[PDB]
Amino acid sequence: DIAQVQVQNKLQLAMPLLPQEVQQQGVSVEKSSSSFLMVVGVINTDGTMTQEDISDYVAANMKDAISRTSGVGDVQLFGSQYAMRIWMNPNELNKFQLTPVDVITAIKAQNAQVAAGQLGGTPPVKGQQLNASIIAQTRLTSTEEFGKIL
Amino acid sequence: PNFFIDRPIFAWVIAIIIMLAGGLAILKLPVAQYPTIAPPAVTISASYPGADAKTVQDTVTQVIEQNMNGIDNLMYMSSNSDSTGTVQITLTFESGTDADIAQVQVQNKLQLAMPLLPQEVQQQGVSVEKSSSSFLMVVGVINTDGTMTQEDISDYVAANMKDAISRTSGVGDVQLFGSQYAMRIWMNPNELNKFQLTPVDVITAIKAQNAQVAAGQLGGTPPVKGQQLNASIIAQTRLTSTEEFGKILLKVNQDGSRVLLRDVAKIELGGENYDIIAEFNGQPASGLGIKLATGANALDTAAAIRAELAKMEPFFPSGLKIVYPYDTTPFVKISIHEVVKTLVEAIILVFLVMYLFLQNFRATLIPTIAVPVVLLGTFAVLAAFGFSINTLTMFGMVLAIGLLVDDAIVVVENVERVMAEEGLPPKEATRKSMGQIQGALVGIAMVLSAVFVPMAFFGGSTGAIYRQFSITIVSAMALSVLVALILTPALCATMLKPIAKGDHGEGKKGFFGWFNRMFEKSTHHYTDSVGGILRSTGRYLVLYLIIVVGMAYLFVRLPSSFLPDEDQGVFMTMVQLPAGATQERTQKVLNEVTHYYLTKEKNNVESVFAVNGFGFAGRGQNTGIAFVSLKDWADRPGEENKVEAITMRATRAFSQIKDAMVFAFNLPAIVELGTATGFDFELIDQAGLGHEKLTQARNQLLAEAAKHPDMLTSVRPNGLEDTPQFKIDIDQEKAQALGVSINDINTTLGAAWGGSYVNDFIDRGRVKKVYVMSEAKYRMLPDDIGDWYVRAADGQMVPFSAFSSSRWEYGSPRLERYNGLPSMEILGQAAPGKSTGEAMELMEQLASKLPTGVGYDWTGMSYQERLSGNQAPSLYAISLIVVFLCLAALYESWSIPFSVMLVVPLGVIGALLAATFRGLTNDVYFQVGLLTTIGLSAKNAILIVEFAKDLMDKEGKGLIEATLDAVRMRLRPILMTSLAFILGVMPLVISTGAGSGAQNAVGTGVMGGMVTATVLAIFFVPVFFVVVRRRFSRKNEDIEHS
Amino acid sequence: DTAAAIRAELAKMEPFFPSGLKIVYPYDTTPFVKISIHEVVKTLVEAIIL
Amino acid sequence: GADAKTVQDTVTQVIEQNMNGIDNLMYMSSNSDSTGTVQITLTFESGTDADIAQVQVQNKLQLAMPLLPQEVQQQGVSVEKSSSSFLMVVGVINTDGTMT
Amino acid sequence: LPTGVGYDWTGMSYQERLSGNQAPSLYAISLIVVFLCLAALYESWSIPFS
Ligand SMILES: CCCCCCCCCCCCO[C@@H]1O[C@H](CO)[C@@H](O[C@H]2O[C@H](CO)[C@@H](O)[C@H](O)[C@H]2O)[C@H](O)[C@H]1O
Repeated sequence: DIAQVQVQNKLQLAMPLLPQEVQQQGVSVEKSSSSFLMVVGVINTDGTMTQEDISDYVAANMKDAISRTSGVGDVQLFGSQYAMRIWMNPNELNKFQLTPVDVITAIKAQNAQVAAGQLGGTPPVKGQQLNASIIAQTRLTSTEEFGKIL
Repeated sequence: PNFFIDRPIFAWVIAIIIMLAGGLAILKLPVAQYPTIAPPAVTISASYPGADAKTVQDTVTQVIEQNMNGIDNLMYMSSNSDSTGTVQITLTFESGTDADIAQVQVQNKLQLAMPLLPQEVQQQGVSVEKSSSSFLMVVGVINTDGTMTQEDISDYVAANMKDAISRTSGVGDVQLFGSQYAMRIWMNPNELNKFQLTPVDVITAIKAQNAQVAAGQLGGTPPVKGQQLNASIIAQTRLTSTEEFGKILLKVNQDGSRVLLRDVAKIELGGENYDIIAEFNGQPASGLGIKLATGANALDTAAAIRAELAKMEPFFPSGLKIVYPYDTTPFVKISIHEVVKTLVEAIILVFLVMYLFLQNFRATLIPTIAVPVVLLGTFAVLAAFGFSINTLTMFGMVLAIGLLVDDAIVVVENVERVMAEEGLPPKEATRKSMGQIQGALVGIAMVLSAVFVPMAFFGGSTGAIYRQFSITIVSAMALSVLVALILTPALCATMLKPIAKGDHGEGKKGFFGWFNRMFEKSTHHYTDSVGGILRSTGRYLVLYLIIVVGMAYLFVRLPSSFLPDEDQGVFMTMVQLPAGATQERTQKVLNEVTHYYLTKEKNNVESVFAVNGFGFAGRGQNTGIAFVSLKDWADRPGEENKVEAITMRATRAFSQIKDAMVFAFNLPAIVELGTATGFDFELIDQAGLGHEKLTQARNQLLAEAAKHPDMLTSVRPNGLEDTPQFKIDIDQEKAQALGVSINDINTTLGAAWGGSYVNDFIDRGRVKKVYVMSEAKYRMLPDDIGDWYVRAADGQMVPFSAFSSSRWEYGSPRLERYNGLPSMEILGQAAPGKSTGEAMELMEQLASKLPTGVGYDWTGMSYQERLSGNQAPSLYAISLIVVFLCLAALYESWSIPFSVMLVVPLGVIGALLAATFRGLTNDVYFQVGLLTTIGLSAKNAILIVEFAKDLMDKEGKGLIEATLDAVRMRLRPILMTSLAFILGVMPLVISTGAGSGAQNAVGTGVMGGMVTATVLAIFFVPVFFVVVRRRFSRKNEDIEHS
Repeated sequence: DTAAAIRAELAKMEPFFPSGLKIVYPYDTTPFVKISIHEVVKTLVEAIIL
Repeated sequence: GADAKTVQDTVTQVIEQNMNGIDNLMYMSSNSDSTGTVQITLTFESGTDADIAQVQVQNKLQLAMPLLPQEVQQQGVSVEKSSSSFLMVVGVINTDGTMT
Repeated sequence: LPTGVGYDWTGMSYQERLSGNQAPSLYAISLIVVFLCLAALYESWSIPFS
């Protein structure tokens, strides 16, 4: 544990001089083994769901607890969690005279959470009688809302 | 053992050595109210100004809960996502985990999670802390002459006191209650619109004109050959005045007219945040929370703190007084004082019993020396094992007196008895007697710890609580026995006066003890009578079974606690208003409370500390809480002037005649613990569900626990209910159309209604924050949304009503999580005369009946309790098996032990009787009470049966004769012990004043137990030894032999 | 210990799996150590009988 | 580039404020630079656990964090186990075509 | 020096100050250890004083 601490307190002086891509994709520092103590499997017998559906159930319902189980160093995913996958057409893009870059900025823009504030906020004016939250732009939820992105 | 009887000085040296190590451990030992008891919890706290419950949950919370993997000995994880924009994630760890290593591991996993966070959060600071909730003291700061506002005060605390007190020795942690100064910039939407400017431009203005810039150096390295000058370049300097912030330029107009900040908005030194307002007896007040350093002496920390405060008093601003609303300290002062009172008095009573029974002063000086010595030693044994002088270990010792006391008496009496019996010189009488009780003392040491040790190995917070007692008491006992085989035998053999053969002092003297005949006759009455019973034992076996069935019934029909509640000079009452209320509406209630306590409790209440914005159920304008301090107990006489009755009448007062919920209450002595007959159930969203489904589950379960009043009571949700929240749907198209950048809409919306952290300025030498936010009057009512305009791309202003639609909805003000997943916390307690466990199992039954995607779980108080209770029967199996094996050793029978183990119920029936008539509760102190009582009665029967076995085997005397004799020769000391004891415990059983809950809890059970135990043992032990022995061997027989 | 505890967590989650989602155990270093040492205890008691 | 009197009451004293409840601290001394560096030294009771001490210090300091500057925040503040005496100084020179 | 200007020693002379401060306590304890020891082996209370 102290070794882990000593390594990571140099990792932390290295961090700001790293790419933002690496930095937000996440850096991990761990005391692990070298080989697998064990490999847990999940299958679907009745073929009802595809591989990715599954990889998603595993990553979205289990892997966070199994990685919090005391004494477990690293977990490795055979599969992957879900993502919003946006698969660009180079032609259909060139058609409308647009770049990937525009997609990037767009999605950053129409999809976010916003610090909004409060009616009857603190510090209010005398006798105010209502206190309630302002809910502004909210993160997206369906695939469609992503299709409808302007 | 003999060795010392021929060497009094060597023993004197061992005594001096134990006394000095104890003296040393006494001088430099930690004192705290309680030991570390609760599992270690580390909390990550973060704030996101203006955000809503779902914002902070889905932008910060879940990102942290996912990046918290692989941290060692994780027990459980819970979080709060406050719609007041704060998130708190508490990781409670396995008991005995390194507090410091756990915390470090957490803070460096969060530190890698940091970049995946929002920049507002990343710059507001994420914090990591060790979670006790036991501040040694809570010091208040106020102003009398109304001279300064609460924020003014808060700042004074931060800027003039907090640091010296954190230098005050013995003070480990200081925590601030209030809000530091900030640069508050309050925009006028109208004067903003006039000049065709947005908050956005304000933000950029302030970021740009206020900063420090990398400047450089003259004659820099590498200079040019022959260079002549070296000095620093000082550049653009951060602003300092409110004025200089006024002068910052926002736009130059067409006519050369200037737009200064001064123009569009008010600028003032003001609070960093205005949620929480604190009032100390109606006056403006702010304050500090002091935590006791790890290992520090509590009472000295407090003394130093008050000394530091007085050391600052000549330098205070006008009317700035320090007040002390919360101090655990005088209670520990009085508790410690009272336990010492007990120990010295117990010595006095043992001296007085020993005189009014042996009326020979130099005898009565022996146990007078012994105990003082043994205690001093146990303090050194503790210090050796890293413990402290605290409530648990001190009442551990008050209990131990009896095992120490008896042990000395047993010895000296046996010397006295031999000299007056056979006529030996002092010393040779000693070897007869020590030679007699030696194995008995070694046996008692092994059986007494055979019952006192296994209870130490209890796991959890319960287990730790026991470990304090078990260790204190066992060591006290082992040292008493070593002292009884080295020192007291040495002190007998040397200073004890020789008694003429066949003395017994019957009369001989006129003035001091015509008693001895009186006694003598009677101890014959008694032995005559015991023989009498030894004829017809059967009927006596019957009586015994009656005692046992009655005993078990007493045990079942007695209620368990964890600890007893205490008037602590202090209690508090809590305030909860209807959702959405105003800071000022809550405030009204709290002003009313403050006055109630300052009126209809004029005589009891010293101070009322009302806090608006923080209560128990949550943070918000909506909730307030009032910490109430009481006049010292010296001035509060009756039973009505005590917390029970006080909180009774406060709640009785605030229930009928109120529009909101106001309960008044007292805190448990262990300030973070199991509501005894209570529990903490977690309702868990497990499938890809939504908050609605979970809440429906929760109500559904509330209905089904509403269905079991015979099992369940007052089962309640521990969250905040969904409130009406205001939704602003932005149409992206309309706004892109008119030419307004979506950011501009969002962030001016932001800086308007939420506020924004902009920059930092250096105030009076201390770097502080700069907040840009609305003025009040333009952001209160929904319609005010309208005063706000967005400058479009081209150069035009746009109403929010051009691109925003609005409505009301429901949402949650508090979003809870358990172990990474959405949860809902449910509290509860058991039916009246039912068990906690039954209610918990019925809870699992009700919850198993809940809809799919909804599972269930246990946390906290019912974690520690549900896992650490399958242990008691196992540890008591160890205790009986081990004790029987010990006594089996001491004698030489597999069966003779049963005679002495059969004594246990004789003491128990005494306590269970002693309690039920006192209406007390089978708690820890009563349990430690039972073991202590069992400890003496086993001591006594082990001695009787010892002498019995000894007369039978090494003098060939007959069964009925040897038992009779044994019971005869130890009638006297049994009675001596029990007399002294019953007299020493008597005060604890009839006490009020400080802590008397604990005192009565120890005292009662034991006193009653002692009474029945001796006044039953001196008849039942003989029957045991006899009836047991009459299922043995052959011939011998009833014996007359060589 | 780590493994027995992990089996506990999965067991905790099992009722809430999607329809047809079974767990399978393709690889575990654990049962070999358990049965391997168990043979050695078998032997000590056997040898006492011998 | 900041000046000494700045770094002392913006970074230094802001850091010294959190070194309360640090176990076995003998004395604390510090320096505040116009070359923009600041260094605060905690010397402990003899036999206090070095690694454990580092743990506690960096865990009071990381709470002092919300009160420091972002240039400070981006070039890094480090917490380290410090001697004060060089065990040895290895020298390097070049004999022939003397590189610089 | 004027009011408000105090002093301290650190490092070499802190530690030196501690050697100082400790010598007397060291002599009381070490001397008392021998007195209590000789009083032990040579059972007399008197052999120590001599
Ligand atoms: C300090 C603690 C002591 C306080 C004690 C409080 C008083 C209560 C204790 C008394 C109990 C024993 O009481 C005792 O019972 C037996 C009867 O079985 C009597 O014995 C008598 O009755 C039976 C007949 O059935 C005969 O076999 C026997 O010859 C005869 O002596 C004793 O004479 C009597 O004294």
